[PDB]
Amino acid sequence: NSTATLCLGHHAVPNGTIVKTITNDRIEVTNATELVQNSSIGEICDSPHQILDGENCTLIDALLGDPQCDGFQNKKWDLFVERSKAYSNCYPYDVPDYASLRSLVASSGTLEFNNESFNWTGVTQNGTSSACIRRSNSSFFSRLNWLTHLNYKYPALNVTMPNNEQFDKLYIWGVHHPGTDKDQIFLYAQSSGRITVSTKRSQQAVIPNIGSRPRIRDIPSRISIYWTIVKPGDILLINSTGNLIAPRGYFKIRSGKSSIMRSDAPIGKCKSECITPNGSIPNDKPFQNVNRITYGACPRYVKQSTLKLATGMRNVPEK
Amino acid sequence: NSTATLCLGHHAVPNGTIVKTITNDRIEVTNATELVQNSSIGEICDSPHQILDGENCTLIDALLGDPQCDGFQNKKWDLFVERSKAYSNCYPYDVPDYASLRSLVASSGTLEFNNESFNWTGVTQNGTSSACIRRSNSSFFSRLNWLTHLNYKYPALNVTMPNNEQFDKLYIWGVHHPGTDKDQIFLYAQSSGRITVSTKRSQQAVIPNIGSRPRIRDIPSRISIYWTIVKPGDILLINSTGNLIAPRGYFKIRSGKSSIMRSDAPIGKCKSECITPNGSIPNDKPFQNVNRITYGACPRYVKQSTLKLATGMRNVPE
Amino acid sequence: NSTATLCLGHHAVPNGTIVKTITNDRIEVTNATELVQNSSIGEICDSPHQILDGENCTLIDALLGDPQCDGFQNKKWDLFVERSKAYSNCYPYDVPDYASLRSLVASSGTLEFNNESFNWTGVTQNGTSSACIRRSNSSFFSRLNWLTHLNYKYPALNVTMPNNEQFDKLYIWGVHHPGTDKDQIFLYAQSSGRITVSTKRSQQAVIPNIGSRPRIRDIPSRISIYWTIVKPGDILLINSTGNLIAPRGYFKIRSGKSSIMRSDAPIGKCKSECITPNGSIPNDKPFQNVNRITYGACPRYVKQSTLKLATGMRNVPE
Amino acid sequence: GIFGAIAGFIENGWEGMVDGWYGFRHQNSEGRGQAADLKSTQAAIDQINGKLNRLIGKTNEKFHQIEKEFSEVEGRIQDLEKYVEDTKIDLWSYNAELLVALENQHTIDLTDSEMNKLFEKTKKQLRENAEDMGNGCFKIYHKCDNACIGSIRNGTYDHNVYRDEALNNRFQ
Amino acid sequence: GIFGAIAGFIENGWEGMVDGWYGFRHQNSEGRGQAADLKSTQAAIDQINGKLNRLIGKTNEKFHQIEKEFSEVEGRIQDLEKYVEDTKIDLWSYNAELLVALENQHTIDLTDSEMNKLFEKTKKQLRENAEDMGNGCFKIYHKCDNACIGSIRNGTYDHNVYRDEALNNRFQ
Amino acid sequence: GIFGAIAGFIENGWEGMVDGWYGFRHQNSEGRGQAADLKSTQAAIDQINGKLNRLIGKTNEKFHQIEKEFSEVEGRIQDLEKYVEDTKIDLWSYNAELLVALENQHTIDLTDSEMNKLFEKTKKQLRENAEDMGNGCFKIYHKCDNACIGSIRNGTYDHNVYRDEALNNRF
Ligand SMILES: *[C@@H]1O[C@H](CO)[C@@H](O[C@@H]2O[C@H](CO)[C@@H](O[C@@H]3O[C@H](CO[C@H]4O[C@H](CO)[C@@H](O)[C@H](O)[C@@H]4O)[C@@H](O)[C@H](O[C@H]4O[C@H](CO)[C@@H](O)[C@H](O)[C@@H]4O)[C@@H]3O)[C@H](O)[C@H]2NC(C)=O)[C@H](O)[C@H]1NC(C)=O
Ligand SMILES: *[C@@H]1O[C@H](CO)[C@@H](O[C@@H]2O[C@H](CO)[C@@H](O[C@@H]3O[C@H](CO[C@H]4O[C@H](CO)[C@@H](O)[C@H](O)[C@@H]4O)[C@@H](O)[C@H](O[C@H]4O[C@H](CO)[C@@H](O)[C@H](O)[C@@H]4O)[C@@H]3O)[C@H](O)[C@H]2NC(C)=O)[C@H](O)[C@H]1NC(C)=O
Ligand SMILES: *[C@@H]1O[C@H](CO)[C@@H](O[C@@H]2O[C@H](CO)[C@@H](O[C@@H]3O[C@H](CO)[C@@H](O)[C@H](O[C@H]4O[C@H](CO)[C@@H](O)[C@H](O)[C@@H]4O)[C@@H]3O)[C@H](O)[C@H]2NC(C)=O)[C@H](O)[C@H]1NC(C)=O
Ligand SMILES: *[C@@H]1O[C@H](CO)[C@@H](O[C@@H]2O[C@H](CO)[C@@H](O[C@@H]3O[C@H](CO)[C@@H](O)[C@H](O[C@H]4O[C@H](CO)[C@@H](O)[C@H](O)[C@@H]4O)[C@@H]3O)[C@H](O)[C@H]2NC(C)=O)[C@H](O)[C@H]1NC(C)=O
Ligand SMILES: *[C@@H]1O[C@H](CO)[C@@H](O[C@@H]2O[C@H](CO)[C@@H](O[C@@H]3O[C@H](CO[C@H]4O[C@H](CO)[C@@H](O)[C@H](O)[C@@H]4O)[C@@H](O)[C@H](O)[C@@H]3O)[C@H](O)[C@H]2NC(C)=O)[C@H](O)[C@H]1NC(C)=O
Ligand SMILES: *[C@@H]1O[C@H](CO)[C@@H](O[C@@H]2O[C@H](CO)[C@@H](O[C@@H]3O[C@H](CO[C@H]4O[C@H](CO)[C@@H](O)[C@H](O)[C@@H]4O)[C@@H](O)[C@H](O)[C@@H]3O)[C@H](O)[C@H]2NC(C)=O)[C@H](O)[C@H]1NC(C)=O
Ligand SMILES: *[C@@H]1O[C@H](CO)[C@@H](O[C@@H]2O[C@H](CO)[C@@H](O[C@@H]3O[C@H](CO)[C@@H](O)[C@H](O)[C@@H]3O)[C@H](O)[C@H]2NC(C)=O)[C@H](O)[C@H]1NC(C)=O
Ligand SMILES: *[C@@H]1O[C@H](CO)[C@@H](O[C@@H]2O[C@H](CO)[C@@H](O[C@@H]3O[C@H](CO)[C@@H](O)[C@H](O)[C@@H]3O)[C@H](O)[C@H]2NC(C)=O)[C@H](O)[C@H]1NC(C)=O
Ligand SMILES: *[C@@H]1O[C@H](CO)[C@@H](O)[C@H](O)[C@H]1NC(C)=O
Ligand SMILES: *[C@@H]1O[C@H](CO)[C@@H](O)[C@H](O)[C@H]1NC(C)=O
Ligand SMILES: *[C@@H]1O[C@H](CO)[C@@H](O)[C@H](O)[C@H]1NC(C)=O
Ligand SMILES: *[C@@H]1O[C@H](CO)[C@@H](O)[C@H](O)[C@H]1NC(C)=O
Ligand SMILES: *[C@@H]1O[C@H](CO)[C@@H](O)[C@H](O)[C@H]1NC(C)=O
Ligand SMILES: *[C@@H]1O[C@H](CO)[C@@H](O)[C@H](O)[C@H]1NC(C)=O
Ligand SMILES: *[C@@H]1O[C@H](CO)[C@@H](O)[C@H](O)[C@H]1NC(C)=O
Ligand SMILES: *[C@@H]1O[C@H](CO)[C@@H](O)[C@H](O)[C@H]1NC(C)=O
Ligand SMILES: *[C@@H]1O[C@H](CO)[C@@H](O)[C@H](O)[C@H]1NC(C)=O
Ligand SMILES: *[C@@H]1O[C@H](CO)[C@@H](O)[C@H](O)[C@H]1NC(C)=O
Ligand SMILES: *[C@@H]1O[C@H](CO)[C@@H](O)[C@H](O)[C@H]1NC(C)=O
Repeated sequence: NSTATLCLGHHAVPNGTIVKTITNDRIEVTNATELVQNSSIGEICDSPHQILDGENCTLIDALLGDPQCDGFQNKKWDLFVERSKAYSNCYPYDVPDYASLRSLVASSGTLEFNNESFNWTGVTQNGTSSACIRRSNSSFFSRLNWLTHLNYKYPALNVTMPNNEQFDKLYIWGVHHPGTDKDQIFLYAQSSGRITVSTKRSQQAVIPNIGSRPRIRDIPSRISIYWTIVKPGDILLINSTGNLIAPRGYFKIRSGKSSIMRSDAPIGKCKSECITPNGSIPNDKPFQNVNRITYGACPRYVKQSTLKLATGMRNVPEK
Repeated sequence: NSTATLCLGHHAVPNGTIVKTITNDRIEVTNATELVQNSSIGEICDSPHQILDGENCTLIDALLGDPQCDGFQNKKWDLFVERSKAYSNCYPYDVPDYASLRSLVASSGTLEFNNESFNWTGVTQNGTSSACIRRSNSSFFSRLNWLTHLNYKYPALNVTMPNNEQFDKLYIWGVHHPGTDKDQIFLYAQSSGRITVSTKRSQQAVIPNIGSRPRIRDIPSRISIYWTIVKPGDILLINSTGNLIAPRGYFKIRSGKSSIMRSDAPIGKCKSECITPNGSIPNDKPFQNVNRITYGACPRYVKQSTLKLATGMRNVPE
Repeated sequence: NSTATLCLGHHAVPNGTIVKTITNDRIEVTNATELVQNSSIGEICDSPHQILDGENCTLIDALLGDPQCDGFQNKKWDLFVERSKAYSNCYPYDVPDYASLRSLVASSGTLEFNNESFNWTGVTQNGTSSACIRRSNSSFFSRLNWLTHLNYKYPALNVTMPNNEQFDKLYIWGVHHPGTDKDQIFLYAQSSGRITVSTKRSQQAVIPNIGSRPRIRDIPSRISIYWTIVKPGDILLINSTGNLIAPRGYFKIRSGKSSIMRSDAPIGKCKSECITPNGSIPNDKPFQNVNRITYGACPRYVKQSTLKLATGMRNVPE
Repeated sequence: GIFGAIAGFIENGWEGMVDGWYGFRHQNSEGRGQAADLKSTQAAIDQINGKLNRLIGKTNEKFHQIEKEFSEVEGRIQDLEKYVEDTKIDLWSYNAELLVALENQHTIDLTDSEMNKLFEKTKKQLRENAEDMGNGCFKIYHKCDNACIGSIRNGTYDHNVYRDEALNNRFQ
Repeated sequence: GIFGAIAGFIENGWEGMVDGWYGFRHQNSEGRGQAADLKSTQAAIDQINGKLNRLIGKTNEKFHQIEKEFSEVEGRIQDLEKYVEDTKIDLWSYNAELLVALENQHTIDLTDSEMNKLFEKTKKQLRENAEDMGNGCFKIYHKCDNACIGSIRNGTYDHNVYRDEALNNRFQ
Repeated sequence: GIFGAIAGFIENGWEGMVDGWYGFRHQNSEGRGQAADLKSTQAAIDQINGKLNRLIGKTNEKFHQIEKEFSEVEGRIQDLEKYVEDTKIDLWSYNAELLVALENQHTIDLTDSEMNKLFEKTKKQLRENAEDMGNGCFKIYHKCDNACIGSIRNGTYDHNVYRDEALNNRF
């Protein structure tokens, strides 16, 4: 009369990992995976997204034509990376809605300038300044045109540029605010010069303010930058008497996956579809803790540094 | 025999339905229901929400007085529907913070104009242009008064009007921008002007800008529309040296369920709490995939085309 | 006999609590706890946070130096409380982006004014008004200097103030809009006086509008308040030909746990990590139903009034 | 399937089970038969209905909201409005998927509980007069006609009536 | 009720037990009495306390936020500021509602599970010395003095001592 | 612990069970030994893998979003941008936390289920030939070689051939 015994049981591991459930803060299980990406490789991968590095240039500076940003002319990008070392080496400028312009150009993702010939009759063209030094001579923004008086007479300007090529045009333009009255007569030969740039749907009027300003690159005058968008079938109308920083052409605006990100991480050679200011990160986890700023297919940002999901059963040790 | 058998079992159907679980993406259950709305009627319902159709008119144009929009005077709505075929046939106008005014009038839900009595002494009222063609001859925005020189003079205007009523009043006024200096001299007999609209708590000052602009209806000149809100115990003061397009009174404002929707869908006879630009949809399912724009009692918008909820046990065949 | 009965049972309470499950909307359980706070002591606690009441003084008035607000000078706060019984009697003033500046100073949580000596040569300082009665005598905003003509002439002002301190400076200045042109000539000896305050990264230019406005304390004129932030390593440049309400110094801006809240509730001496406009609430429960505006370690507001969590088993009584 | 009833010992479902969701299929000397248990069926149906009512019929009212579509590019304000709506849709989309997945898993498991509850009720009813083969069936070691099978289904089974015959047929 | 113990075969709860959540009620030759199982009670209480310690006491600090009450109707910015807060409130309210419903469901299930675990533990402890009546009670087919019930409740019951007597009372 | 098997009556984990998650450890004539059940183990991995597949799935692809870091202090519009991002971050962090807690609890219970299921299947197989002590072990009252253990492990076990021997041994 023999007997036998048959026990049923599960496996166990020496130490295991600790997770959290609905009922307990700490519980030991055999295996668990991490759901939060807590690290970055340290560099921004140049694939699969197109990366343009501004280095010493900002997006607006490359848009305007800073003498250190002529290499960004007619350049497209998927993500524009701005460094915390960029500076301006041109005429001091102030864009009243800077963030909106930067977002506009970033979402456009292209800096594509097609030049147009405006009938600037009676005004001296291609103005120059000692703050903007292209090559080794005084210059100005490449995409900007500075008009001064001809024969000490600045005539009225009435220039029309329609849009018939079936794509929206982004026009840059500016208004010069001289630091002295004497400067205003020296360049524009008028007391004060009004500016009116209009389309069939929008109008913009700018009046210049003449007065001293803090000197950057030994220039007390400033220039205000404005942007105008013209639809296909609409005409751009510029009507002025002076203090006009004229467009040299039209910038193209597109609708795409493009944006701009601020970082100081090197553009290393790899492929990662998620870019972060701290560097590119891998999209193998649902969540992440690197940065709240993301581009591409990116894990969602959470405040928690650690979040483990058990890939095994409760670990009951033999001991 | 001395033996019986009694088996316990469950039901099964050939019309299975695959649903989603935590641990499985494809599991077959007996019965299931749909949680997301995928199709619309396609047309907006007149019930229960009051629907006003602008057809060829926008909310701002009706608020301003474009002649084709003159039928919307004194009208109210629970939801204003703006069509793609909308167009303007009055003076070329521009409203800074246009979206703010549009939302403000929409949340108001009323276009109630009661005319007031400004003195406007020394100027000619009821200006007209060859674009705002009401009746058959020339007119202007029915809600706006255009002031020009009387006896070739434009005396300075300083008018007052108190808010002695317990409802906040909304005033629409404007500034005229002539295309030429010769124009500005012709209309107002003066070289440019100023306008200042003031309350005991807010002040707005506008400057006319003379310059050539793209001609709409052969009019190179423009007018800029602004709004002022005057509350009870306050006074509206208008101080103009010229180029003022004056209000003709006050619009009443309200707070309520009213809004505005942009749609090109027809208007039908039905009752539906949910109104969308694509059309009215039933609100029985908890979610929807028609449009992120909804009005009234509506299911919430989700990005997934279907969300099937199981109403039965797992379906195993025989 | 050789028979025994051993029953296994559970505990039941005479009167349980009804809770809600995903399956049953109403099921009875033994013990339950509330997860939503719907009550308050009706008081604001000055612990652990630093609470500063405003009484008759708004945050902007204390920043500017309203005579009744002089007790708020050089004071700090974690939370600033604004009461509906707030009145200003210095001078009628309008702040472009009033809300932004209010958030500016609130987030700073400090009003630390350090005085500086600008040139102000050729102009008369310490201008006074009869609406700003400080100490039974006409005065002005404490932190703002009113600049008048001297010897019936107003020289052009061009004043530079550098920031070498290792922190940021906040400047509050103003522009005067006289009600009549005779007032403008009487004060500033010039028909029109421009203002331009500029840094190396900003430029603010203002041209005043002369015009009568609704009178508060018999003052038909208005001063428009502007603020300029000068970062460490920048300069503040003031360029004027008249109509200047200049700063008497700089305000120190800081970052921290500071903010502002509106509440007509008393501040007794208690301790609560959570503050709401209805009065400090406890933070034991994870949710609250008192107000959406919260400050500190606060439960999260929800639409629901009461949510019950089962702290016991299902109740079946005998 | 946490008890292993629908996909466990009971390997197959019955399509002829059209009078209910859970049922009894007996074979005896009087032939076969198939009957329905309505307590288990309703104890399920009410549970999923209670879910359905928690989900279906609850609706919010949103009258005036932000603009969600745009025609001209503006800048920071338009991008902020787009971002707020995008984050709202995605968060509710997650809530919908997690709702469906959690409730469907519960639906399967609650039907698992009901089937196992029926098996336990029958097994405790039969006491020592029957044995389970692990396929959802019970071997009744005493002759049971249609009447006493209905006594099983109706709850009126006196195990003492047939205890001796079943025990003799089980151990001898 | 996924195990069918609280609302099932044990269809009556005892208000007389005040020293524990689960317990025993015995009838023997010495009379009748009641006791409580502190271990299973403690396990259920600990699980509930773990739920509370995950919920109660967790506070989030927010100091400076957007304005949520506006006195003058501004328009676009005011509408947007209203919309974000309304969206946040709605999403958090749904999170709260789903939380309490799920937690109450799991609480009921866990209490049912603890009761079922005690029943199966007693069943496996009694082995073939007793049988299940299907109402939560066990019929012991041998003489149990009060120390016998104590041995079942303390964990020191030896079935091999009463096995022969119980088998004779069972199958004879 | 809901079924009370992993932390319940089987309150011991075998670190020597490196082949599978659950299984059988036997002692009979011809000696003691240890083996694994492959169906129950695979069922547990399949459920966990289904959880993992549903977790990452498709990752949200966002390209141009609002600004989230600011150098200068601007006021209302910047506070609005910060508040929007805070609210989104906190809501997603809460979703993260609840998902981790609930799924981890579900994993604990699914593993306890598969154990109790395997135990129930083995009981139903042994019929009246064996008895349960209450520790995941069965006392078999018929001589079982290292062969009929495999029969129990693989479904090819007939209780009718050991029925009389086990009954006589039991009573
Ligand atoms: C807001 O509202 C106020 C109040 O109406 C306006 O202020 C008026 O401004 C005008 C023009 O600047 C002033 O008109 C001038 O009046 C002078 C005489 O005024 C006296 O007589 C009148 C009665 O006729 C009294 O009401 C007044 O109080 C004085 O006692 C004239 O001599 C001036 O003439 C000059 O201009 C005309 C017009 O081209 C020329 O023909 C003349 O040759 C000369 O150049 C002038 O007409 C008026 O007095 C002011 N009223 C006041 C101060 O109460 C604001 O202009 C208005 N807008 C703004 C932006 O503030
Ligand atoms: C453009 O048009 C507007 C119309 O709204 C004019 O604004 C009004 O201007 C008049 C004055 O011209 C204002 O009327 C005066 O109001 C004073 C208010 O004073 C307050 O404070 C004092 C104490 O400081 C209190 O005593 C008083 O009760 C008030 O609380 C009154 O004091 C004035 O009365 C005195 O003067 C008049 C005139 O001499 C005498 O008849 C009286 O008896 C008394 O001595 C006077 O009533 C009026 O309030 C203004 N309205 C608004 C809404 O502001 C602009 O002036 C005008 N602009 C021009 C023409 O350029
Ligand atoms: C900001 O600060 C700057 C610097 O102080 C200041 O620029 C100055 O502007 C004034 C006004 O335009 C200039 O002063 C004038 O200069 C001319 C030329 O020298 C003189 O003819 C003027 O004479 C006045 O007085 C005469 C006698 O009554 C009158 O007949 C004549 O019409 C004038 O009224 C007067 O002195 C000054 O030269 C400049 N400073 C420079 C160029 O360095 C500016 O005005 C300030 N404000 C603003 C808003 O910019
Ligand atoms: C937008 O552009 C328009 C022009 O298209 C401009 O409006 C004015 O247009 C006229 C012609 O259409 C410009 O020409 C003037 O014509 C008159 C004759 O009527 C001349 O007298 C003017 O100056 C001459 O004479 C002066 C005195 O002898 C001299 O000082 C001068 O050098 C000339 O010899 C002039 O030729 C006119 O100039 C413009 N207006 C102005 C202010 O220039 C309109 O102004 C433009 N937009 C804006 C916002 O100003
Ligand atoms: C209003 O007041 C302002 C007070 O600052 C005036 O601005 C100053 O104007 C003077 C001329 O009168 C300038 O002086 C020249 O500056 C250049 C620049 O070099 C200096 O700055 C660079 C900056 O990097 C620094 O590296 C150098 O070491 C110098 O310190 C000098 O090269 C010249 O020699 C000369 O000093 C001031 O630079 C200028 N300062 C500012 C901050 O603008 C303004 O002109 C007045 N407006 C009027 C009177 O209308
Ligand atoms: C904490 O303090 C808060 C502010 O004092 C309290 O808020 C109050 O809450 C009560 C109860 O919900 C509200 O009473 C109802 O309000 C609704 C809304 O109507 C208002 O809005 C519509 C918008 O279209 C407008 O048309 C109406 O005229 C109203 O202005 C009414 O329909 C009801 O009849 C009823 O009045 C208060 O309105 C509300 N006060 C506010 C928002 O100022 C809050 O209850 C306090 N919490 C506590 C004490 O626990
Ligand atoms: C400044 O440049 C603009 C653009 O070239 C000029 O606008 C054009 O002005 C002429 C009249 O001088 C307009 O012709 C008129 O058109 C109307 C409508 O078709 C027609 O009914 C009249 O009989 C006349 O032919 C022309 O349409 C207009 N073009 C545009 C695009 O607006 C403007 O005249 C120039 N000068 C000034 C002072 O603005
Ligand atoms: C313009 O008005 C300001 C503000 O009232 C004047 O500054 C103030 O000047 C007084 C003295 O006239 C200062 O009070 C005294 O300060 C000294 C030194 O600390 C102390 O020993 C005395 O006991 C008394 O407290 C007062 O602090 C000062 N306020 C400031 C600087 O904010 C200014 O003098 C006036 N200028 C002119 C030209 O009238
Ligand atoms: C200014 O530069 C452009 C560049 O193409 C040229 O076309 C134009 O003739 C120049 N104008 C001058 C030199 O006056
Ligand atoms: C990423 O960088 C930000 C600052 O740009 C920092 O606050 C954050 O802690 C970093 N996250 C890391 C290193 O994971
Ligand atoms: C609206 O305009 C269309 C032309 O676009 C016209 O056919 C229709 O009759 C108009 N409806 C009105 C004016 O009610
Ligand atoms: C203003 O209008 C009122 C209307 O009754 C009139 O009595 C008064 O004389 C008017 N004032 C002027 C200055 O025309
Ligand atoms: C201007 O139109 C209004 C409209 O009600 C009318 O009362 C007034 O008499 C008109 N003025 C004229 C025609 O001069
Ligand atoms: C229910 O639980 C709470 C937890 O704080 C406790 O204070 C209360 O006494 C309990 N009620 C009962 C009846 O056990
Ligand atoms: C506020 O004003 C009231 C009168 O309106 C006065 O009684 C009270 O003392 C004032 N409080 C302060 C702090 O000035
Ligand atoms: C500023 O003050 C200095 C010193 O008193 C003086 O020399 C200079 O002229 C002043 N600047 C002016 C008056 O613009
Ligand atoms: C303050 O006001 C009183 C009013 O009675 C006046 O007499 C006194 O002169 C004023 N103070 C000074 C310093 O003048
Ligand atoms: C058993 O119950 C059924 C209803 O479920 C009834 O039709 C039948 O007559 C009953 N039979 C007995 C024997 O109780
Ligand atoms: C078992 O019950 C008996 C009752 O006589 C008691 O003496 C003993 O202490 C109990 N066991 C334990 C471990 O307490």
